[PDB]
Amino acid sequence: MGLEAIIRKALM
Amino acid sequence: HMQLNPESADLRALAKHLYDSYIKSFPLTKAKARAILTGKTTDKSPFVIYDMNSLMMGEDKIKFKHEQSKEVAIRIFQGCQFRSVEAVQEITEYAKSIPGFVNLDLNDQVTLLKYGVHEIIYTMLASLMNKDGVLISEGQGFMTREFLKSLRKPFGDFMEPKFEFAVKFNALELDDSDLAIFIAVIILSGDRPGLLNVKPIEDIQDNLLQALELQLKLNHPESSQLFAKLLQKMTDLRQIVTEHVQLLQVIKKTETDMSLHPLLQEIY
Ligand SMILES: Cc1c(C)n(Cc2ccc(Cl)c(O[C@@H](C)C(=O)O)c2)c2ccc(C(=O)N[C@@H](C)c3ccc(C(C)(C)C)cc3)cc12
Repeated sequence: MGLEAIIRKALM
Repeated sequence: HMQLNPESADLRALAKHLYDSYIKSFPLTKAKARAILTGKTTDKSPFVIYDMNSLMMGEDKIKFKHEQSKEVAIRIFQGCQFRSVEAVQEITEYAKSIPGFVNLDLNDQVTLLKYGVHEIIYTMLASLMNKDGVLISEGQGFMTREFLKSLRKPFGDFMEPKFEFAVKFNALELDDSDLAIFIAVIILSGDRPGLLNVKPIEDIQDNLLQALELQLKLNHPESSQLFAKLLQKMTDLRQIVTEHVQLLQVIKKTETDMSLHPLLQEIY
């Protein structure tokens, strides 16, 4: 959830 | 009959590419960590936390990356979580460099990293460990295994499975060139739940597996089945993870909620 938002931002 | 042919040279180029990217993404390498731990570096000798009095001195005078909780066990655990959130960012940066990875479906990139970061955290943590303890604050401190074990329940057993993993894993004597390919293999795992398109992931993994195998053959003349042993570790690692998860739920049930990392507080 947060884990996923952390990752999406990092990939962007 | 191994030959140095075009296909093998491309797998060596792939391995170097990964190595270079791993060096960029992860400031504290295994080579740099082993030099500190063995007293073969000219860099600053880390402060050692081996009991409560040294913890207090360490947090005070030295200032370690760990309204703060009054209890030491919770400050330590929260520090580990915070650092792991930063580790996710480092691991994501590394994943972007794996050839093919960013051409995958974005939802699959996400899912690969979501299920792989805990395994890679524990793999790379072993680089910072010896039989006595673990490097902390990017190598500026060292916290003993026995001090960690002495924390009150439920925190006393939190690092023990990682140390147990590390003793055996470090006995394989992998270097950073080996580890860069290994962690790429773990990320490109086609069996993660909820993946949309498995074959392109498997195709990247197959090439990474080829590169790992060759790396291990060339770099470990005295362990002819090290490749197989490393694949066996990936099978293992899932257990540190399955058991961290159980531990967390005990923690979140029975302890005060602790602070959210700033990045999350910002995300919401
Ligand atoms: C990355 C890392 C380091 C460098 N150590 C050593 C260490 C020892 C003692 C102190 Cl005090 C310490 O202190 C910090 C401040 C520092 O010195 O760097 C650092 C760890 C120990 C445990 C875990 C872990 O078990 N991590 C769990 C808790 C998790 C795993 C994955 C996630 C997400 C994927 C959901 C993000 C969240 C939590 C991770 C680490």
